[PDB]
Amino acid sequence: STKGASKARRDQINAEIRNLKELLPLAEADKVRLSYLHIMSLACIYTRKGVFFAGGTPLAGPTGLLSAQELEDIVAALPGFLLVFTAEGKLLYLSESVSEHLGHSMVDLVAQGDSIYDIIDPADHLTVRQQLTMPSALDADRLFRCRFNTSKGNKLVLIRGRFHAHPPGAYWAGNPVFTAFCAPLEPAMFQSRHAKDLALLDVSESVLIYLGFERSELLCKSWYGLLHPEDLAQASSQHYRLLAESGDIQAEMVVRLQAKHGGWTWIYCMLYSEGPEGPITANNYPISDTEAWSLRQQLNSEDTQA
Amino acid sequence: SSADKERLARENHSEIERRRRNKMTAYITELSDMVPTCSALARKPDKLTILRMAVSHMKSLRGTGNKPSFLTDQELKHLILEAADGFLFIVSCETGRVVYVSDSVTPVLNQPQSEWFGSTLYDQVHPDDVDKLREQLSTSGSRRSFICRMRCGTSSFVVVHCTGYIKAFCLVAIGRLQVTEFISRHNIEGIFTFVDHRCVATVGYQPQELLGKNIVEFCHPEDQQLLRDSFQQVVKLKGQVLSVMFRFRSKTREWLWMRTSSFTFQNPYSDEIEYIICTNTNV
DNA sequence: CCATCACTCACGACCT
DNA sequence: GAGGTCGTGAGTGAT
Repeated sequence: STKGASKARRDQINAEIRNLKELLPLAEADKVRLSYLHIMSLACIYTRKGVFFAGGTPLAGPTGLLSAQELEDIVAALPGFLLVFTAEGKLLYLSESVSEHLGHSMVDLVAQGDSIYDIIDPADHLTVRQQLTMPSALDADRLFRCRFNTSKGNKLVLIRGRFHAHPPGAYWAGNPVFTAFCAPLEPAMFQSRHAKDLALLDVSESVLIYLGFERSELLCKSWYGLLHPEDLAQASSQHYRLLAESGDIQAEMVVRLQAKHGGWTWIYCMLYSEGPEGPITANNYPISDTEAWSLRQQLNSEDTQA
Repeated sequence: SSADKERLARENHSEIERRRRNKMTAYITELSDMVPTCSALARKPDKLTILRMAVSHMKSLRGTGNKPSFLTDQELKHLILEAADGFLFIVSCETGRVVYVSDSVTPVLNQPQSEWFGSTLYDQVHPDDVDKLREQLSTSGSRRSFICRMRCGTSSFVVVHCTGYIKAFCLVAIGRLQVTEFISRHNIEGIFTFVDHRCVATVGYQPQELLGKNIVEFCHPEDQQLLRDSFQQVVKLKGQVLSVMFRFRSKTREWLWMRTSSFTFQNPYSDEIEYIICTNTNV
């Protein structure tokens, strides 16, 4: 006969989460079109990020030099979405600009789930977790490839980011924060038009800053003549696969290239075959040392299952 | 029959509700172990109590006044400062002389912080990318997006896509950067096309000193014709891995014996010898 | 125009 | 007596 009291507790919960909803400092607009479980997950994300931020002071980001409207301008001028989360899977913050790169609004996405493993396709989960399994290389970068469930495939997105220090806290103990910029990869890039000799027809002009080599200087030069002698075998087997078949065959590659002034600049290349004889187009993206290490781990893992 | 599917689809419903309940309880328990006024008492107070203290934390944080919110200009800018792999450099809009500089330049390209301050920006910037730069922060506006090269560190160029708004004059802008052995490379004749930097410890040589020359010179007279003949075989051996042993010379003038194994890598389509890769081991 | 589907929402009964 | 949970109908839509 708990009809009376259980009702009171249920409605008490509903009232406090109504307070949460209207106090949730999101827009007056999308919130009326919400669900309760949705409101709960959203409020948890806000409280988490809030206690994280308030536990520190505004030290090295002096304020006043920028305006909040101009801040929205800045984030409107980014080629992707920002994401900050915990390695336990717990989300912290997502800029709404994700819409212009994912369609589904941020509020429509963090609704059904409150984790990275809720906005990511199953396939890459373990792989993601793998690159997240290592909680080391502090204040050093990490780079991984993964998909985000699209607004129904799910577009592959590159993620590059850095870990930071967890402030004194029993929860954040064993849980540092990870901030990262993410961007849809399939369209800071140099595009390569390659033929069946892995030669060089046309390159994006931007290679002039990536390699110090003007476009004309590369016209009709074997790109193999720029490969590190070690990842050579990887690139070779990938050319084998891109040649032995006939169709829209895709390829991935982690490589190192030299420079005019000397030195080394690792690159991550992707390829898709236009025609069985048509030119092979490719998109390249420059990375850092560890920003190739993590990719090598994910790549070899993707090859272990085979 | 169909009534057996009734309570079996009702079973699916019961399990959906089960997941709903445990999920709400999970959001609740995480909120508990998160907010400090509930992250301590191991006898976690009843769900209503933690809801109340959560209402407390949320509103006390949201006391600002006079997307509206959900991130501060301070907060977003702080994160992009420590995330974008970039740096902050306030400059002038009347002359250009550096106003403020961040220590976030310090580890990204290992550049000193306050060396820009004390100098102007055109000092260590390609004058060729100064031309319109000067005429971009100018007065008579628009959202800034001018591509600009930037110097690297010099103690122990890169393009930054600086977007923003000019200010009082001065210019404030930010953005993510718009970006024991040795193995070598030979031609079909034997000229160094590439050589790793480990030569300083295997032959006592910087790599450029061997790049542009043929190995056969640095081979001992008693071993020269051997090594030549050997590579002649290894070429037509279709990349089958192969080794040679010759007395590599040295600027130390010490005759050191060593072994080198080499084979050919052929672009599988062209089948033409594109380069020769030689592994070398100093003993 | 319903027809199976998930998803959200209340409610009396039910552990401890 | 408090706190919480496993369960269902009635109404509600997107597919």
